[PDB]
Amino acid sequence: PQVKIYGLDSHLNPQKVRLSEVIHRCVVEALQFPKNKRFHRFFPMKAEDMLFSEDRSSAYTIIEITMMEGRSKEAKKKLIALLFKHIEEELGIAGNDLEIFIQEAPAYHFGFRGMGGDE
Amino acid sequence: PQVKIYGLDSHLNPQKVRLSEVIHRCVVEALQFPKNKRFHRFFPMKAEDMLFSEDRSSAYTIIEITMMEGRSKEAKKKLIALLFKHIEEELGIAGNDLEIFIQEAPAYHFGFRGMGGD
Amino acid sequence: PQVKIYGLDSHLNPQKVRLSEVIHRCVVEALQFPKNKRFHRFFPMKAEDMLFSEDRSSAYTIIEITMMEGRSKEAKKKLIALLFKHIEEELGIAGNDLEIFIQEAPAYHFGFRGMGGDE
Repeated sequence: PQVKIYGLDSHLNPQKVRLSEVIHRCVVEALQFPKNKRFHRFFPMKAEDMLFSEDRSSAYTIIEITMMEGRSKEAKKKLIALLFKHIEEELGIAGNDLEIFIQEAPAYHFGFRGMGGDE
Repeated sequence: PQVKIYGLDSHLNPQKVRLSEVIHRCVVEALQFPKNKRFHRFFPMKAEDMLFSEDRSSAYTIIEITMMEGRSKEAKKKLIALLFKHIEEELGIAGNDLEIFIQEAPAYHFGFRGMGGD
Repeated sequence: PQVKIYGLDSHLNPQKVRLSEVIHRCVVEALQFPKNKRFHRFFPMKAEDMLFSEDRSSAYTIIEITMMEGRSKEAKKKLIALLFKHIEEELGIAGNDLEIFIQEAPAYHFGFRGMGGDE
């Protein structure tokens, strides 16, 4: 699981370290993924650059998760639900201000540790 | 849909307010999406960081669109053609200098407004 | 193909001209692409913004490749292998510090040069 997090710089920079902890804790609980392998990329953006609907507040945050094919529908749905529940409880970002997107690809589309993902 | 737009800072920064309006106009027109749900992220790059082929002018722009699976092939194809037509017309960006990429995923791959995309 | 390259600023900025060369060489070799058609976007990142596991070093680099569907698995695996080999030889980025991700979509999901990708 590679995670990219996008948000307005003034709201996201003060929450970065905590948001990262909460995200990884959810990933580990929902997907049983090693505690060690936190791979997060944060993109604090200016207001001119990150545009969203009038409906949302300045706390509007996008979380993009990429991972190898093969986890169950149940496990992904649980990841989403955990992230909404703990990010609101722990960081105060309401459900309306939070967007989550999971992307998959076959194992041989990945490379790491010197070899293909299908090995 | 979620839209990300990449281009050279010096070309993209003066055009971004009107590029965003035009992109959304095409999204509304081809996908019957609500006029209110405009979700755009711009990424003006330094010239050292965006490298393209000599076949492209400094206007070269990349538009990446992510949406839930389910739309027809014909609607997605309409969205592409409309974006080419109207960005040419409204902004002067020729078709050779514009690249568009659509990405889909199942609905349960999305979370928004506190519930999954289902 | 479209290529995005992420890495910590202190490592990526000095190396991105050579890394762009080496990447393009491997793409042309594994996919018989033209020697033109190099499309590369670099994202030199702050270490507060690109977090990775403790066993990785500051040379940790992510290469994201977007391409039209239709290439064989053998060609995509060759591309992965060539990138691990030539980037390690040319820039000294060890296999554990290099991560590669290919993403595909139907040809009609693309536009370039004013036409749809399936035209």
